[PDB]
Amino acid sequence: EIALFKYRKARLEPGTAIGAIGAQSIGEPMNVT
Amino acid sequence: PDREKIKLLTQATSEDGTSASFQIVEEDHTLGNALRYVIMKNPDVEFCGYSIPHPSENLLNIRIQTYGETTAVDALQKGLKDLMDLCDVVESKFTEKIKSM
Amino acid sequence: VKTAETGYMSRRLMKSLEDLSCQYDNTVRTSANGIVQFTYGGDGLDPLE
Amino acid sequence: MSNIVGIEYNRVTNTTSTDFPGFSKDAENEWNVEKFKKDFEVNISSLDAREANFDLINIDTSIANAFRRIMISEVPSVAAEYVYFFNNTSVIQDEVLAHRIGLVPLKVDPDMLTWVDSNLPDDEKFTDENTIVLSLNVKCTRNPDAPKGSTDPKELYNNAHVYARDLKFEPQGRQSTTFADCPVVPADPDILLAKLRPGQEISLKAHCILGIGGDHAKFSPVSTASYRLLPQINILQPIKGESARRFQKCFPPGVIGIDEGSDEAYVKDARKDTVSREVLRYEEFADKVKLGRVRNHFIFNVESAGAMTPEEIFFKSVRILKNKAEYLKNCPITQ
Amino acid sequence: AGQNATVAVMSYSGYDIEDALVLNKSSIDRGFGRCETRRKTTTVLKRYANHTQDIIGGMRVDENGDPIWQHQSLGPDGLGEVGMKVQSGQIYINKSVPTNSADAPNPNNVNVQTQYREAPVIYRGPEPSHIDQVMMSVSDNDQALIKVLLRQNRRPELGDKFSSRHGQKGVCGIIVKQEDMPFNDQGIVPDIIMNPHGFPSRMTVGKMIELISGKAGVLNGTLEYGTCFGGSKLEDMSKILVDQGFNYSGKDMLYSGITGECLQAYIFFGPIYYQKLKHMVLDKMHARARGPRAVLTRQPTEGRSRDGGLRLGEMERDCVIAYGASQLLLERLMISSDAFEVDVCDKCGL
Amino acid sequence: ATLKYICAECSSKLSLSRTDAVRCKDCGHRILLKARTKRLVQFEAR
Amino acid sequence: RDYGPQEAANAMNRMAKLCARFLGNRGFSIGINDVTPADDLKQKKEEL
Amino acid sequence: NGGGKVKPIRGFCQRLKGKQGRFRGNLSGKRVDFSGRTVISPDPNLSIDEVAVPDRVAKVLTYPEKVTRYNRHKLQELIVNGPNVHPGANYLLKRNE
Amino acid sequence: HYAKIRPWRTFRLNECVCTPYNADFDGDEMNLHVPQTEEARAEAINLMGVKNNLLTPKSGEPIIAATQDFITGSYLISHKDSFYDRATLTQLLSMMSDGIEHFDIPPPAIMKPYYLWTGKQVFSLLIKPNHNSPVVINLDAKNKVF
Amino acid sequence: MIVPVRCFSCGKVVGDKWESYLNLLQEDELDEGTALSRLGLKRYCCRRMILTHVDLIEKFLRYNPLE
Ligand SMILES: [Zn+2]
Ligand SMILES: [Zn+2]
Ligand SMILES: [Zn+2]
Repeated sequence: EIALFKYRKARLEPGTAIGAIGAQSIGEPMNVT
Repeated sequence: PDREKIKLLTQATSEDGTSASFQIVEEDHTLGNALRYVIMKNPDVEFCGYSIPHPSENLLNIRIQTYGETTAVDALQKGLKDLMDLCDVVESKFTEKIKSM
Repeated sequence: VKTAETGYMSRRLMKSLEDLSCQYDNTVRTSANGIVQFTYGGDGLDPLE
Repeated sequence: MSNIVGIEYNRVTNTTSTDFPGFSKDAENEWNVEKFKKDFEVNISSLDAREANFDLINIDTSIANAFRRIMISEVPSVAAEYVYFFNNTSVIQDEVLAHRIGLVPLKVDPDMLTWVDSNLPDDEKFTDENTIVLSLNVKCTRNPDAPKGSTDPKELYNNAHVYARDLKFEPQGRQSTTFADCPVVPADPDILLAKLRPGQEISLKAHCILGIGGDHAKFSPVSTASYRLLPQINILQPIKGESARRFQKCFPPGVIGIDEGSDEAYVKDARKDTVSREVLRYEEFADKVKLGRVRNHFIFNVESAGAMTPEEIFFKSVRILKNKAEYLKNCPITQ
Repeated sequence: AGQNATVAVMSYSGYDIEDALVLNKSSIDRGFGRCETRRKTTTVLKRYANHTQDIIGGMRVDENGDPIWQHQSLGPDGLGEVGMKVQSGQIYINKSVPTNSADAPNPNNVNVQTQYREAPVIYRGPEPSHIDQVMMSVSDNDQALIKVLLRQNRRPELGDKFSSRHGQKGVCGIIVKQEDMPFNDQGIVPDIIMNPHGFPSRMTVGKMIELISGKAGVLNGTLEYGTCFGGSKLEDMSKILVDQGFNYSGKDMLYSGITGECLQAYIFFGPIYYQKLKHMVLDKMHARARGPRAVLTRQPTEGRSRDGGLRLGEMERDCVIAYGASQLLLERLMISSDAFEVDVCDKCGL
Repeated sequence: ATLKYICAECSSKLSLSRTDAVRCKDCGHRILLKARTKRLVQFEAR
Repeated sequence: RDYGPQEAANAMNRMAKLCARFLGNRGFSIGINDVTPADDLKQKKEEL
Repeated sequence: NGGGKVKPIRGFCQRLKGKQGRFRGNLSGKRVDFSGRTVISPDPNLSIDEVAVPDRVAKVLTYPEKVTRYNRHKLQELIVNGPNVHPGANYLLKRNE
Repeated sequence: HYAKIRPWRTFRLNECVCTPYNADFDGDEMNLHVPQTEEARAEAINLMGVKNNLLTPKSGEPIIAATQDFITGSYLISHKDSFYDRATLTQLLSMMSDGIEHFDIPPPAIMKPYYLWTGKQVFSLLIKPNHNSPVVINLDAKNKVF
Repeated sequence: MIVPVRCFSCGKVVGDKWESYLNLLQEDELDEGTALSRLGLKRYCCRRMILTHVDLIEKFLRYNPLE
């Protein structure tokens, strides 16, 4: 009940904007670069 | 007979003595710390706490959640007048000595 | 100066991606409704929760 | 633990009261009195007119701590607050000058007045036996006597230093006739309010009014009040001889004392030490020594502004708390 | 520049937290850290080609014996005077200029060269100031020039930058009353009361020595030298302190500001020199409801001073998109931003 | 005095007419300041 | 991740509103000897 | 003319182009009304999910309200205080707009 | 935020939410907004609001938590070497939630050598203060300095 | 500008002492703390302000509007 519950309530539900959260998400804050 | 001094908080308390939360307006840790020590040495008394919500305003919560047997307010009354007896005993001894120097 | 470039990088990095959302097909699409990815991360599951 | 706080180099131990029958399988010391009444005692160190010191015993932290609190804050006192000026030319900004006045003590017996209403306006506010007001005006006068240069700017300029003694008073109807034996006096009559030089003058009258110390220190009758919590040094083994004579130089002068080399180091008295604890810094005195201070015992002293006698301060302070609890019980609680 | 202020390093009054200092009433009441704040506003008085000066006229006094409150900010001179509380909305100079002053004069005049549009400047601000000094004087071109200075003292209210002069840059936290925060033996109560956590990560022990040196110097009755690779060293202070009875570690017990019991760990406290800064909050706090709009873009004006409005930058804006709030944009970037209705034509949209 | 105001340097009581000039008399020095009002004024120290 | 936010963050607020007094009441502070190395280690490092 | 080479003859493609130039910061970046600015200070006994907003800005910081039904017995009073004291309002807008 | 009005003048938040803003206090000047239209309100509070966003997405982690004092403070009450008696624990549990709550006291951590409770308990009640407290938790992990 | 009549901690009256102090330093030059110690200053926070507070009013009265 817990496992499959959380797993089901863990999903992208439509309308949440991923691209934005990714935008916000990446930037902050022998020789190779 | 000023209706604003303390108020029974129905929010916190349940029934029948036990838990009672009394917010004292216009008072401070003087009476709170002074009083808790008294209260707790009443046998039925179990949890007598107090705190200010925040110094940012003057309100003082005092707290007694106790057993059955006697009732919440009955404690605060009893040990409170006991804290009166403190005051008398204090001036009793003190002013005795000082007039006797 | 690194914080300077980094801020800029957040601006632009947004821009190209600035609009991307998830539709009721579990299919992330853009706006004009070309499809970028079918099942998000092959998962469809919010990294948050 | 036995009313003695654990004292260690890196920490302190054994704090909260712990006398109540909550925490003990043997439940004892449940309130009452008599055990306390007959048990509780007190001592007096000495008194001044303007300062007091004494000893307290056999009570908890709280009620004493309250006494300190209600003392430094709640005990009412009378001081200048509202300020009137008839011009001024002097160098101090009239703001600061004002803030200087009321912040000075004034020796006058409170309870010779009442409290003032916040509500009623204007003349209703400051009234007779509920109120005091004082005034001072001085124009500096260049002294035609100038024996030398760079002398005191009095030998230069008469009354160029305003003192508290300079502060005079206007009595009023029924206000005059009542204080004839007790005229207003300003604490230390010598205090520098301002400096100035001729061609300069200050004229003012500001109301001295009852107030409560917690709101402003200028309402504190008490310069400071504290209970120095009495230390008890406990000693172990004869540990006598040379390094025992050193052992007192470890501490402040009075401390213990050296009776004889064979008679080692005996405590003269406690309370003469700051508990500065450096028997714990050298550490070779360690196992043969321990430290402690006693919960049940209170060194206590009060620096009062000199307004009233400090014995009156502490004595009143309790009665204010009596008034508080008595006042409270009589009021029923709303539901 | 500063106060020499006693402090006790401690996390007391959890209002403290990060870098945020916290203070003592009945000290601020006693005159701790107080600041006279002076400003000046000049008003140039120049003659205009119509040959009519800009005039100081004032003192209305309707109502039988008093000038109206708004206009009651003076005396018969018609200009500000010394020693007056002035509440915003009042006149600290009354400047009457001719509304015809800029007109083209002709080789004629008869009676009235008045026609004054008077623009007295009004003290604006949250809190009363004082005019204690003013100057009527002339510039080089022989014209009337008036300069006034306004001042207000600021009790150090909550939210003031206080430098610890050692690098600790912090806001004054929630002002304690008196009893709260400790007292100890002689009853000496610290003034500033400061978080320890600054010292570990900011990793500055210099101050931590400075406090020692401070409690020292007073006790020997000296100022205390310190300088780069120099000044009084530390070890000497130990004996310097212990003889007079304070722990050489520079620490002492204190007692609960509230509870009144012993504090469960020795506290390092004593004298430190602090100082008060610009960026007083009362200057800085800035808010509007509906403020002016700028003619060109028809929307809130720029920054503080003139009047308000605040900046949603793009980088600031898009943060809302990650929450995907439709309406919050509209109310925010539209309904409360520039409220407008365009009228257009389906055919040939314009 | 209860007359208007004072020099900058010469520092002496002086009045003035309306629309005359700012130069003092005792001194040729131009700038001058305004005396504090004889009117009452009030604070509250706290 | 269990009981949802309203009671979750409530656990926080009771956390802080505890600490902000308790930390203060007990007291915590630094002291020189904690920073000061005491004899000993200075000899070790001094060789190191 | 002048002709000491006054630099910014430019008025236009600029005013539309960068930074304070409209189409970014003055349009997508609009500087928006109904706001406020101050320094900070900690308040632990304040719950999380709040901010202590000082009364003095609340006096000038206003919120639009369409009275209804339940509202009067609050709102009918909230006027009687007026803009001066905090638990009050200032602007009113009738149904007749 | 739900806004509560208090005296003086400044913005005051709960320090545990500093880490999102990384606000050092000091000179930091926040930007305070109120919305106007209704739907934007319920939008911001009941979506963009704190409690909902209590986790930060990128890490899938609860960005907001105690720092500094509240951590080290906990570390003292949590500490094994600590104890508390009937009084000390009482006034604490009070000061933990200023009032407002019924409670229950688990059996004392010790016995016939007096009675006490340890921090681990008195903190345990911080999670589950009452009977009716729906916060039954098991937990385990390494902290640092292990 | 002139010694605050009370300190920032004790708030024991300082005012009398400054003059008596300063004189006691000039007349009969003597050790600072000891002076205060036999002037009756004990508490160091009380003490700092006599050991400190450079007087600015005397250096001001050089400048005055009136002369
Ligand atoms: Zn058309
Ligand atoms: Zn002249
Ligand atoms: Zn002092």
